[PDB]
Amino acid sequence: RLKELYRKEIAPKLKEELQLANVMEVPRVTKITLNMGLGEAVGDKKIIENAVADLEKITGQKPVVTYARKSIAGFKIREGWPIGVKVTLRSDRMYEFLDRLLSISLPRVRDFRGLNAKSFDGRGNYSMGVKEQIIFPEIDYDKIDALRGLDITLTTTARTDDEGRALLRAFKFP
Amino acid sequence: PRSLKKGPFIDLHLLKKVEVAVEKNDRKPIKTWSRRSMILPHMVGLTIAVHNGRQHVPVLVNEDMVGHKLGEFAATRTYR
Amino acid sequence: RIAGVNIPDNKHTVISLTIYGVGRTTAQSICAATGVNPAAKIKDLSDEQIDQLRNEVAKITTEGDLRREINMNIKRLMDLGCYRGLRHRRGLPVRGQRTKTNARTRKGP
Amino acid sequence: KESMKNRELKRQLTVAKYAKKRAELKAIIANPNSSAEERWNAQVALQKQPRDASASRLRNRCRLTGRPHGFYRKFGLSRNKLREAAMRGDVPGLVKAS
RNA sequence: ACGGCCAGGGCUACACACGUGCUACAAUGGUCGGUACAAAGGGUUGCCAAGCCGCGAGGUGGAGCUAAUCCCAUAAAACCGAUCGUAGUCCGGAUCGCAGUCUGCAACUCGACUGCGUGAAGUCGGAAUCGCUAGUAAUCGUGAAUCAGAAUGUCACGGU
Repeated sequence: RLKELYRKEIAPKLKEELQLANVMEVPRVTKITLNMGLGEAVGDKKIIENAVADLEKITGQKPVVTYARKSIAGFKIREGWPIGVKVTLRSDRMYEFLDRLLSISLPRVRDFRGLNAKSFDGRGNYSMGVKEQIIFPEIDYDKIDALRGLDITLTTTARTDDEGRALLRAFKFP
Repeated sequence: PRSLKKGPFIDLHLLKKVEVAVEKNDRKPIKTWSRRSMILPHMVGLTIAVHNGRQHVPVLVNEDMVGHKLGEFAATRTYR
Repeated sequence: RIAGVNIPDNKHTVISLTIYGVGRTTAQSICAATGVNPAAKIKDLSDEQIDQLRNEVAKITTEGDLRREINMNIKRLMDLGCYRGLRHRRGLPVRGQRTKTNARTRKGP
Repeated sequence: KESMKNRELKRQLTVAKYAKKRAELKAIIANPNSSAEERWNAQVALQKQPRDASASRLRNRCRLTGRPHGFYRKFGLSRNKLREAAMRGDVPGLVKAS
């Protein structure tokens, strides 16, 4: 949401929580890629776009089908030409982006501990799991065996480590 | 069979260095002279070693155990 | 959603529930006093008499929720050094069946 | 063997050594008339009171030979007797018929 | 001293051929509590009612305590058996029954109780050979201890 929860709550308090001077050193969240691991069995050229048929219905956006750099003869074979998929959703779709997992659908499958304690790599940590390509609204039981992956961390979009922890969260969900 | 027709376990002679040893601190292993001998469901977290004749095994006991024998810490046939 | 998984037709209504594993003699009174007729199919009658035959899916265990705890209790047996995971590390019968070799349908590949 | 055929044969007077406490402690357990406080009183019975009071370790054999297999309910003797008893006439009524 | 014995546990990495030797070939089609209906002996430390318990558990009960008695005492592959009329699947559950007042001083991550929500490999037997000339090639079950009842390829009668 970009509402009562966002506009009148996350904005004014965050200046003096950190004893900052002026307004817009509030961060913002912009981007993370799919990076669905296409490079296995990549010489197919028909079901890389199964991850177009995976990504379109549940996230509402057309992918870029991104070619890499190398002819990396050790990791794979470069004949399976495009190995990247990336989409940017909107600030006017940040409403349903905050409201699609960790609001309604945080159990991707399960976590036996969601402790936000065991990663102090000082880039704004959290602890939550979303990696299955099945856990998303508007999906049937089985019309595609669309088993893929989706890789979510986050880094800093600001100066230091402390800038993101109350900013990454909006509700009281671990 | 082996249901809960036998609810509790009130065994007197398998006991007199177990129930008395609550007030005493846990610094020594309670050695056992059987492959059968069990103890209370309210003392949970003691150490009992599998008794057969040559050497002892690591025995790790947590809070969630209700069912059957001591035959899992060391096996029945331990793959020699 | 309708019986969890998409369902092939041209077969029986009580056996549409009695779909591999918990049922008929417990649902002996369910399909007989709800009023839902066993004598015809899940579609060709009124499509309204399934609404309580669909609510049984998400009350106890589900096709998705049986996958939830299919790894928790098996994790309780593998790294605790025990014997239910000593013939799970090997792959034998565990509950004391025909023991060592030449067993029909318990070991597999 | 000599220290085997005279140490488990003495179970006639040691398994039923007590023989009066062994029946006063093993019938009302099969009765549900015991109270909820009284799960323990009937369990001071027979074990540390020295534990030759159960009978899970006795076996039936022959007398003059001592063979446990071939023993039946109609004899105190075994399978290597029946061919050599009723022809010398040691068994009554064993007659061939059809 | 294998004349001492309360014995301080370390005999199945699946990595195969197989002495192979009931069971089906998905269609007589996929899941029950019903039919003219088994039913006696050993039975003075035993066999253990109609069960009140039951969908299916017949521990307190107890008709039978020396059995032309009975406890497993209920039953037989029949009529036309249902919706729909010919399937490697709506016969399919191998580690995740947890857990339920019965031997009774000995069920702290493992047992009957099959309730069927699940996790499959059963498609004319061909390379060649177990082997069938008459009551035969051939698919209805055992009750009882030295006096305590899970003794399975050769089962008291296979009514063909």
